[PDB]
Amino acid sequence: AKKDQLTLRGPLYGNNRSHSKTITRRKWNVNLQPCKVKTADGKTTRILVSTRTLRTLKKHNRL
Amino acid sequence: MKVILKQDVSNLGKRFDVVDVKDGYAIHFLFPKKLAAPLTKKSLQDRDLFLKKQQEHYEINKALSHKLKEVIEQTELHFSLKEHNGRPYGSIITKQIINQAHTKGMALQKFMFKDNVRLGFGDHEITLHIFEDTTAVLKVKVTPD
RNA sequence: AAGGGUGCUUGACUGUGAGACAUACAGGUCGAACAGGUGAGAAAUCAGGUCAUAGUGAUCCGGUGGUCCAGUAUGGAAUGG
RNA sequence: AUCAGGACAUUAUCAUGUAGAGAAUAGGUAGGAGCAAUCGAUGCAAGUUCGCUAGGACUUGUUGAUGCGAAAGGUGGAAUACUACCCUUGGUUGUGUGCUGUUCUAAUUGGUAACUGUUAUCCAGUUUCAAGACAGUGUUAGGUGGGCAGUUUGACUGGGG
RNA sequence: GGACUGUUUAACUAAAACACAACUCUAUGCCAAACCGUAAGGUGAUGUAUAUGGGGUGACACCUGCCCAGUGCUGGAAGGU
RNA sequence: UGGACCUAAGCUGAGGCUGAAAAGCGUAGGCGAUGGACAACAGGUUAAUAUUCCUGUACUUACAGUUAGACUGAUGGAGUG
RNA sequence: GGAGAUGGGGAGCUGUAGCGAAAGCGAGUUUUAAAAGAGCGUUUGUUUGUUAUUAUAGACCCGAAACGGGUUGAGCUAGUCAUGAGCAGGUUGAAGGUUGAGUAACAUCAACUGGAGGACCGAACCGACUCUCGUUGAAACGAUAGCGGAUGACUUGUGAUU
RNA sequence: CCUGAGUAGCUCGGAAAACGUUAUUUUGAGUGAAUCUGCCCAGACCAUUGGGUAAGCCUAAAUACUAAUUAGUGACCGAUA
RNA sequence: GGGUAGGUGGUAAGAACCUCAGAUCCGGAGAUUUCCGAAUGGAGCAAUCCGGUAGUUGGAAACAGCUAUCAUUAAUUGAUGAAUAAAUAGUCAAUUAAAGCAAUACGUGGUGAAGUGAAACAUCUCAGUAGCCACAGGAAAAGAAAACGAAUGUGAUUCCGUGUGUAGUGGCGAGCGAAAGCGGAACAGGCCAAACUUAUCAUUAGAUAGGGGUUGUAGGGCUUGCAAUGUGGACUUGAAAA
Repeated sequence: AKKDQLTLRGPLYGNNRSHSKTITRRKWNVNLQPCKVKTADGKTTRILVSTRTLRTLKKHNRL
Repeated sequence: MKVILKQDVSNLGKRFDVVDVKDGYAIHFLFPKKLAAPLTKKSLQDRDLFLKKQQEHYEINKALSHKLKEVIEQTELHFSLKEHNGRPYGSIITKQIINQAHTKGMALQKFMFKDNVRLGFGDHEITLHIFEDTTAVLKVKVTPD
């Protein structure tokens, strides 16, 4: 699906307005980038990841 | 992200210490030549631990580099060509040289290589900047059909 | 003459207002009289816009001045009153 | 990741610009009338520069000691020499960031090919090639946008308009 | 009037209508442009400008006249916003 | 006549890519005839069935033994159909 | 506590003091300089059985074209794809080619072959142009009779197809 | 000495809470800490005071209902109900 | 086990007869259950067609019966191992789960409508309802203060009533509608990191286990002594009574 497999962090389907206070259904899709993840003893096995989870991996020296 | 550098006099030459220009996922942390270390303890415990690590890796890494340089300089590598009409038709790629290196039993990193393709007609050998001090020629025997 | 020109003049006041007319609601119209201090006049007294009637738009909302209003515990402030 | 131009910063930095005036860059207010002289020749030749061409001189390997006549008389919309700051025009500077233009790839993309899983036109892994920090995107915010959703579309009226 | 075979409103209307062959414009160098969605993916096409997409008229022959002042579109980025 | 054989239009879907779940698509395998392949005719039979019931004449392929020759032929490859 | 009245249960009221937006004061309070004037207030209290009205709930009863969400139908009357079949009969006889004359040669002339056509008339096989018929019919769309195409962009079975 | 990291906050878009986004919860995008002498709340923010120890995990009970066996109960209806 | 004089489910007409070696009949425990059917060997147009392996009796065999067995995924284990040595991807074998149904009643979350009402209507309402999706479990859910809140106030959630139709917000229209304090029903609090320590992990700790700990009258750990043989338990077993 449109979610990183590292954790279940789903998107949003919320309410969008304008300069009339009218309500419509808008689809908040989170950022996705298929960066190469690193695990134990090689086997990168590139998977689609989200930018926030990318930064969290970066701050833990896990790429 | 880290501030740690490792085993290089090249790449904006500096001292064998902790220093890094803070810019995202740039080459300062894209290479296996700069280890991402935890800076939360990099004051006194990770400090002397990294000093010991630096000295140890210094010693063992130049030891292994001398060993591999001697191995390369004392061993010549072999391919086999498949041409047609007998006229020069093939070449040499880095994938097959890495595979022949794997045949001996080590996974050499690409960071010692600067070429992309080589002419495979007749004897051909190239000396590349393998490491900061150790230099060796990749002697390969190649002949047409 | 409540019309013409004369000196001064800004009662083209403040808080009110028993009372009436008109009138479904609104709102509208006029006014005695009281207190405060005023200008005209020697004084009597007068002056709460125009000789009279058209010269008008509701709430809410928005911020402008003053404020013996409060100030999500206290102190102010914000904020509203 | 790499710099060339590159604009703000103009770290430092040395001369400052002939206003009616002033012999001459008083550029403005000030204790004001010296030892400023190891912050010192009046020839070299002038880099320049103020360029109102002299002028100011910051300028120098053959000179080690000039002295200020421009300080009190002279001009004035402000006085000439030991201290503080002001439109210090800019040669300059550490580069912090922004504009491009190029130089690469390891980020990232491919629907170029080969090999394998696999006798499998999709995917998986690499290697080239194509590209390349642009895009493809995900978010924010502008501009266009009846293709698309809802809408109001006044009343009286010898009928309605 | 339409050029013509022909086609479709069945259960009120097939005609002068739609299709045309024949032209004129106009977007396109591949992952074409466009089209379907939520995307993958797919047609376009296992196609390459002498090819597809979309306009207008409509065999054949002769003519297609004047107007970017207003909207659509193209170039600019000098100047304002 | 079909299934025990194949496959066109499509369906299914181990794989696997997209989507909030639903689901969409897409490989290999597997399905799906109107078509591809072939070895029974005649007569008679009882009220109803007749190439299927009966009389005569045939053919078909699976195997054991049997003589008598030959070394053998695929999931792979070319033609054929 | 019988699917009971009822008992227990001291939460909040409804008045008992009201004015002023409130602060606040109080048989007074506010506008106010104001005690003046003026606006208000000077004790009729509770809980129920009830009739009539009423707000909210579908709200006296029944009567629309609707909007959205699904779910379904390509079998017929539409197109597409795959896969088959059908078109009796008689005409018209194009081009190409061949043969002789000619052309420097090709083009031209005459004869032979030829079968071409969104070719013709007319069977079937599709269509419905018309006068009547019936407008509760034989028939929720046809019948007699005349009309068109009739080797094509035609009809059409069987599968899927949106 | 330990007291729960893209975690609290902050910025641009929303919602829940009665609220139409305001203190408190949510991150959709980003930036991002402080570690008891601390760090958050008392409908903005600070100073004082007071109250808490988030950013780790489970636990039912007062409550929701009757398709399911008997006890049965109806000022429920009587074959157009 | 009870109960036993009738019985062969209702259209009972009767043949055949069963039944007092205690039946027919009412419960407990059972056994065998054809095919489709979540459907699982594969197909398929449901109640159908072809199957493979293993063992079996018959024959000389094709074959016939007679048994059992053969989906897919995830996890564990083991084996095997492509591109290109190991590695990794795949490839197979054995083992554990549902994968499915329903109670139109319930609950969570992901979702998610308008026509209406405002006498029209786009803001609000319509309502987080109508419909859809997943997960369920018999109850679900939440559940232990960074709560509240304004006072030496309570101290895990819940509901009922009251506040109160108040506080409020609202093209301040139609409207919407709380949080505290109160009465009551049952009302249990626990657990893991985490410093620090032992053994085992290849100490490039980035892993198993003995502790240790749940904390605001700040606690726990660290160094060092007294106690104490405790009470609780939502919780493992068996035995007995009811």
